[PDB]
Amino acid sequence: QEERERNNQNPWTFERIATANMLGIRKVLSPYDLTHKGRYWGKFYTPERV
Amino acid sequence: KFTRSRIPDKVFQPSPEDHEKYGGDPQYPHKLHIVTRIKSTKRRPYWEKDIIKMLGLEKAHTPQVHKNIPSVNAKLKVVKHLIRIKPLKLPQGLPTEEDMANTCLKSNGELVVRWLLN
Amino acid sequence: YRSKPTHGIGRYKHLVKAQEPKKKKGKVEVR
Amino acid sequence: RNRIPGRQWIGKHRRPRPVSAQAKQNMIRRLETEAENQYWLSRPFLTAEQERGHAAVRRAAAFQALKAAQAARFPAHRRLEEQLGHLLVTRKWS
Amino acid sequence: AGSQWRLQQGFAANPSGYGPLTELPDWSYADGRPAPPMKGQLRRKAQRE
RNA sequence: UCGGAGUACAAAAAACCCUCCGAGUGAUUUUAAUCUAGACAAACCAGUCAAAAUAACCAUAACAUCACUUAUUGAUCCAAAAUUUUGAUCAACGGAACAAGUUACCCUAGGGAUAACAGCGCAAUCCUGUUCUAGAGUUCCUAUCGACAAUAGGGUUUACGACCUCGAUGUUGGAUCAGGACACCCAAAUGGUGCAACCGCUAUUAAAGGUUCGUUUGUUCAACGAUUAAAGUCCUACGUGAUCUGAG
RNA sequence: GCCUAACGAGCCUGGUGAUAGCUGGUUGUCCGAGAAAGAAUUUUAGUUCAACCUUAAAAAUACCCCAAAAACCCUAAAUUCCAAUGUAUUUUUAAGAGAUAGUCUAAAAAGGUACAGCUUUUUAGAAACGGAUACAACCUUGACUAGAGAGUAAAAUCUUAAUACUACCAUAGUAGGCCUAAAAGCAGCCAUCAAUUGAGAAAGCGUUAAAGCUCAACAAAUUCACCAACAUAAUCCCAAAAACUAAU
RNA sequence: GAUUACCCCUUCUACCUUUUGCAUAAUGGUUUAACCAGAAAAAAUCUAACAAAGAGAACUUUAGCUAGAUACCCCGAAACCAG
Ligand SMILES: [K+]
Ligand SMILES: [K+]
Ligand SMILES: [K+]
Ligand SMILES: [K+]
Ligand SMILES: [K+]
Ligand SMILES: [K+]
Ligand SMILES: [K+]
Ligand SMILES: [K+]
Ligand SMILES: [K+]
Ligand SMILES: [K+]
Ligand SMILES: [Mg+2]
Ligand SMILES: [Mg+2]
Ligand SMILES: [Mg+2]
Ligand SMILES: [Mg+2]
Ligand SMILES: [Mg+2]
Ligand SMILES: [Mg+2]
Ligand SMILES: [Mg+2]
Ligand SMILES: [Mg+2]
Ligand SMILES: [Mg+2]
Ligand SMILES: [Mg+2]
Ligand SMILES: [Mg+2]
Ligand SMILES: [Mg+2]
Ligand SMILES: [Mg+2]
Ligand SMILES: [Mg+2]
Ligand SMILES: [Mg+2]
Ligand SMILES: [Mg+2]
Ligand SMILES: [Mg+2]
Ligand SMILES: [Mg+2]
Ligand SMILES: [Mg+2]
Ligand SMILES: [Mg+2]
Ligand SMILES: [Mg+2]
Ligand SMILES: [Mg+2]
Ligand SMILES: [Mg+2]
Ligand SMILES: [Mg+2]
Ligand SMILES: [Mg+2]
Ligand SMILES: [Mg+2]
Ligand SMILES: [Mg+2]
Ligand SMILES: [Mg+2]
Ligand SMILES: [Mg+2]
Ligand SMILES: [Mg+2]
Ligand SMILES: [Mg+2]
Ligand SMILES: [Mg+2]
Ligand SMILES: [Mg+2]
Ligand SMILES: [Mg+2]
Ligand SMILES: [Mg+2]
Ligand SMILES: [Mg+2]
Ligand SMILES: [Mg+2]
Ligand SMILES: [Mg+2]
Ligand SMILES: [Mg+2]
Ligand SMILES: [Mg+2]
Ligand SMILES: [Mg+2]
Ligand SMILES: [Mg+2]
Ligand SMILES: [Mg+2]
Ligand SMILES: [Mg+2]
Ligand SMILES: [Mg+2]
Ligand SMILES: [Mg+2]
Ligand SMILES: [Mg+2]
Ligand SMILES: [Mg+2]
Ligand SMILES: [Mg+2]
Ligand SMILES: [Mg+2]
Ligand SMILES: [Mg+2]
Ligand SMILES: [Mg+2]
Ligand SMILES: [Mg+2]
Repeated sequence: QEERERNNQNPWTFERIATANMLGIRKVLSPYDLTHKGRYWGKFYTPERV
Repeated sequence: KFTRSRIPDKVFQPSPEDHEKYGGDPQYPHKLHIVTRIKSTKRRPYWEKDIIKMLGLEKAHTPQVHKNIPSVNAKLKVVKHLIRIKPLKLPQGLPTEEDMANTCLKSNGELVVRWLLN
Repeated sequence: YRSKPTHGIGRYKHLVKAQEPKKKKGKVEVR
Repeated sequence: RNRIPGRQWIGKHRRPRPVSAQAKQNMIRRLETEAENQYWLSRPFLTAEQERGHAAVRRAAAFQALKAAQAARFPAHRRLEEQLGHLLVTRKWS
Repeated sequence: AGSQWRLQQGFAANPSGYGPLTELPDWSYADGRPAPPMKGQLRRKAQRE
């Protein structure tokens, strides 16, 4: 889960967009989504989301 | 509750490859901004509406020049997702009082002092 | 205040013991 | 045959409308623009101390001009031509 | 359309933007004396100044 | 009605027939004055603090204290007392000076702002299939069943919500005519069996046709008699009163 | 009950233009600005204040707002306060009415079934003549008039629909001790050594107990082999169709 | 909107009232003519006369007094009382 996060070939990741408030996305995201990094939605945990 | 977003200072640290990608100058920062609004103030909070109003960006797709001081940059960071920012380039330098009426601003971001001579 | 660097400068309850008061109903030499 | 319960865009059960390939490109184009936006704001020309009151006479003069214009609000002059010009209503050809 | 190509070449995105097709006078007298300036062109040269 | 803690995580404010504690006063003496800058709070009425100055007394003396100390309280008018002052579970606690029941004999103005019938939302309840095997099955998990649990879907029941109609959407059962679904009662094809045959149990596939007549009850339902290849489940404004019935 | 076709109390006239917080109606053109609810109330179908807003007027500062600053056990997003700067707003005075019956989306919570197009509060947004086929609340959008000009924004068919595992071969101590009616690798207890190049006092099946079958070890021989399977609704399915001529 | 051409084509969910929201299957109207519904000047703002005074008596006055102009609907109950 760290090698798949270090070698990601996608320039944009949930951590980068949410923290920097790009596209004004904070109006849609929850304040807890800053810590969850998009891997947690409610009680559901998807391990494949980087 | 939905509130203002605090931008960490780590975002505004440019990588060494950023300067070559965007054509910036590694040593000397540029002097003036050219700000053009892209999106709408509607469906956005009220504090973003006021910042757009107080920057002279009421009408979209109209370039507006602002300084590069931190005071202006503090307001731009709030609405950085609603505007387009390009540096102001001066191939012929600052216009004089003789050539005020012949100035034209090209799309690429440069101000041509003498436009369509004769 | 929380965000100030001088937060928790007045902390003292961790210096003295809890010193459980001798309650009227709970008064007992619990050794 | 298959219905969406209630209104099709609100509530617990909604329409399964998916994201399209065109929508992904629109997000990326906006992201690339904003990535450049936060680079030009990174390095100011002047620091915080060097801009302390650099342009305050102009700001003071701008406010003083606002006070002067707003303080000139007064009824306009009334002249004899306006009152005597009403008699021209019944001008005739003799 | 093709506004992205025009921006790459330095021209305006819209062909009506500060191009030679807009600034120049569209009509003139036959004898050769210049025509009065357009209302739009005069306004556009006031915001640039 | 009034106070404290959480909901209300960090200036203030902030609701519910929301979750938990209280108050409608006692004990004591230090019996706590007059006059005035400036402020908190607040729709209003109310509530709070307060330097300087004056008097009281160590002769240049003002916070009554304790019980989570925060709440321990009531406006005018009016009445009584010396003129100083006092007076309400006016608790419906911003308080009408003094007033209960019933209406299916009911009337009027309105509301789908608000209920019963119907639709819709939702799936607690209900229904259908699968995943997991401890065990029941003499031995043997899955011929037939399967506790503690997992998961997906149907929209028939009773609820929940009060979203369309109260200048009207007529409400149970039958009679007539039936349209449709398959989670099939019979008819046709087939796998498994603790299937020898017969009679059965169980699963897959198929909706063109069919699914009785009577006693009691207004009955749907249920019990009982006789029979049939079988007397299916359910939707349709729990179909159908500008077609009928009115027993309830 | 009946008292002249309506009697829970006749009809006619007068009081009478009875009075309704309740329903309905409210008549020329054009232009400017433009509000969703805090507090009391026999009050929540209404009024009177505050906030906000309109018209006129006076004045100087209003928004954004860096450092410093705001609690004691643990505690997020973030608020309060304030110079610069960017920008023209704000306050005060004089006249005022409307509104005080709210809907959804995202976020923090509460009641409920971690149900509702459900309900109660706080922060933010919206109520296109474009887009999501239709569409109050989602996304693009600074709403003027005329043109048979042009550039762009949101945006139009969404993915996988997956699992073959097949040679050959079995002989010693020994019914190991114990256990039991009988316990021969195979109720249980205990030990788990040992013949043969090779084979566990036994991995599974089986027997009342044995016998027997199979799997580990011989040799032979060498594509690869973790895991990924999930039923149905009622008037008639639902644009038609298409795997490559060059797409930021 | 157009068009050589009435349709054929393309684009548009009647109007008021009442509502958080109505093409709604919520209300009202067959259509025509006539008739049918905003009214008051205490404080105020605008204009003017005269001004420490104004007004054709009686009053108001520490820039005020006198005069003008600018204002607040219609239909409907069940009932109550007297003759
Ligand atoms: K829905
Ligand atoms: K009361
Ligand atoms: K429910
Ligand atoms: K009704
Ligand atoms: K049938
Ligand atoms: K009322
Ligand atoms: K044994
Ligand atoms: K109706
Ligand atoms: K109505
Ligand atoms: K009407
Ligand atoms: Mg619907
Ligand atoms: Mg959706
Ligand atoms: Mg205050
Ligand atoms: Mg003192
Ligand atoms: Mg009184
Ligand atoms: Mg009260
Ligand atoms: Mg009160
Ligand atoms: Mg009274
Ligand atoms: Mg009776
Ligand atoms: Mg009635
Ligand atoms: Mg309501
Ligand atoms: Mg009905
Ligand atoms: Mg109902
Ligand atoms: Mg209906
Ligand atoms: Mg369901
Ligand atoms: Mg068993
Ligand atoms: Mg379920
Ligand atoms: Mg309703
Ligand atoms: Mg409601
Ligand atoms: Mg009707
Ligand atoms: Mg029938
Ligand atoms: Mg039939
Ligand atoms: Mg079937
Ligand atoms: Mg059969
Ligand atoms: Mg019926
Ligand atoms: Mg009937
Ligand atoms: Mg009839
Ligand atoms: Mg009928
Ligand atoms: Mg009867
Ligand atoms: Mg009569
Ligand atoms: Mg009346
Ligand atoms: Mg209200
Ligand atoms: Mg008011
Ligand atoms: Mg600061
Ligand atoms: Mg300031
Ligand atoms: Mg109200
Ligand atoms: Mg609401
Ligand atoms: Mg709601
Ligand atoms: Mg709001
Ligand atoms: Mg559309
Ligand atoms: Mg425009
Ligand atoms: Mg073998
Ligand atoms: Mg089946
Ligand atoms: Mg079709
Ligand atoms: Mg509509
Ligand atoms: Mg309604
Ligand atoms: Mg309204
Ligand atoms: Mg209608
Ligand atoms: Mg109605
Ligand atoms: Mg009608
Ligand atoms: Mg007057
Ligand atoms: Mg009376
Ligand atoms: Mg009488």
